[PDB]
Amino acid sequence: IVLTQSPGTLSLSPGERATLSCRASQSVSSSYLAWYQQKPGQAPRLLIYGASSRATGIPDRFSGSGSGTDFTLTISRLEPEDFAVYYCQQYGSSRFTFGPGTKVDIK
Repeated sequence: IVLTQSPGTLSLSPGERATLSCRASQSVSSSYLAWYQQKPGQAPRLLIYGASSRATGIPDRFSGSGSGTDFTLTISRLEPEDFAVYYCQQYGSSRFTFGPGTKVDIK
């Protein structure tokens, strides 16, 4: 399974909504699709698992949706601490690969 992500880079202001896409080349088994946030100098932190479950402690402004091959991460109202690179990962089959990332930068 190959994951692609779009956009590549997106610059927004605090308070704006970000809509991030992840597309899988084949259906993802059981909706085992996760999303991570990586801030500079840190390991990625899990935001969403099973396509639409928020991980423990993750605020409700992050939302994951989708099934099959098309997945979306929405950040409803960006806070300054949300500017980072966001990755999807499929863990339903084969090598558990990552998408190439979407950089969400401050406008």
